[PDB]
Amino acid sequence: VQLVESGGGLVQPGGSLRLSCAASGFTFSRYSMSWVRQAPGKGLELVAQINSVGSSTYYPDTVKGRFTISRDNAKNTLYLQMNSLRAEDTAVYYCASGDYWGQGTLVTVSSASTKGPSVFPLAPSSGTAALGCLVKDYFPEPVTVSWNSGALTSGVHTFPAVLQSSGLYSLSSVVTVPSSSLGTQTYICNVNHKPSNTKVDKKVEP
Amino acid sequence: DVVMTQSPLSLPVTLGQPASISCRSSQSLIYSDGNAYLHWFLQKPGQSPRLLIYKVSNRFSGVPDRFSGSGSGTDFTLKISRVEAEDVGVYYCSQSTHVPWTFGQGTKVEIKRTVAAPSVFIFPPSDEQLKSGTASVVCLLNNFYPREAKVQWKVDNALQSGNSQESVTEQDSKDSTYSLSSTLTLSKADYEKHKVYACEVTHQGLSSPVTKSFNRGE
Amino acid sequence: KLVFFAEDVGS
Repeated sequence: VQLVESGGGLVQPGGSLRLSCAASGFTFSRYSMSWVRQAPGKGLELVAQINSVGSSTYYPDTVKGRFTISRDNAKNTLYLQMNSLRAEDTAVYYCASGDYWGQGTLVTVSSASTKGPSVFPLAPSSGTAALGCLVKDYFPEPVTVSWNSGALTSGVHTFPAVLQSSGLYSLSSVVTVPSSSLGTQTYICNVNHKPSNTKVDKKVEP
Repeated sequence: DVVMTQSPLSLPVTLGQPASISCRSSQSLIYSDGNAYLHWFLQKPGQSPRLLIYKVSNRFSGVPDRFSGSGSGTDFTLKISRVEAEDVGVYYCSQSTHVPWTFGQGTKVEIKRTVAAPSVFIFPPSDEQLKSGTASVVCLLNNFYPREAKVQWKVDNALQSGNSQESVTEQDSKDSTYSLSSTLTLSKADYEKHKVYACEVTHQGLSSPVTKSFNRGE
Repeated sequence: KLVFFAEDVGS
């Protein structure tokens, strides 16, 4: 059983978005479906609920009259037409059959433009040694940071993105390695910012 | 609207010990077919919620035997046999008897472990960053417990306020420790006007506060 | 796959 969402992303306030879900493996036409959202560090909040055929519909008074849930029982797809978008609609949107929840598509409602980050090394100093990288001034979320093309996973700590007063995001990713290892081993972090199509590989050297 | 009341909202628990999460329903959940549509979900950090228990007591595919569900009518409970390191996450109760499908506030389950002192590290800004007219001074607090820790920035012994932001990682699934990062943001001109850059660390696991410093200029 | 929602029992 799979639920793959699409159509999510950065949107202007007062704008429109339409989320799509490709439901697979379980006879989609037989069951009710829903759209549940989650704002940063918040709980589960239902957005819309449709029945098996599509004759019954429910929306809470937070999205009512602005959002529309729909379904194609022949194509095995679920839709959510979001209109008159507000900053309070910024959340991760999941498509759920209840027992199964998709990966969730992140929706951002902001007038701020897409910006790629600045990648700076957190150089090691003076048998455990700490080093990392600062991923500063990007919008919107998310970024992904891996070390040595995924080979280095042990002792890696990637910190949650903190919004700066400038309205741009920033975070740091750190890794603990033996000091012995330094002289030999080369340390490079792979920073990926899919929203702005930015890819940066930064060598962190003493 | 059928309102689910959860208790406790925060659940710190020792490894291998049992845990119980309470859930009250505002009305009856028994449907015409005889089944009461009350479920339990687990959401670990950065991932989608996963169904554990479905109709009061039945467990889902892949879900262990240690998880268990009980209750009838309004009162319900989710019990764990032995708390494992992989159980850290937010547990949700849910109702699917009536329209709309509702949820509880969520219970954060924490691992209560032995006190671990943090590893403190200070990183000076990069030379490349100084070109753009900004300097970022990062402080790393690695692998500590409890989560509560104080970080103070000192610039030539002068205490800093409102010019630093901190970030904490979620509880680890392997060693159950926390990691903290504090970043001091200063312009190139404000940065170049001072010598001493330190971060004072206060943690339960430290008998005395840990101070890590560097001089700008080497 | 389960009949998660009570509205689907009559289907």
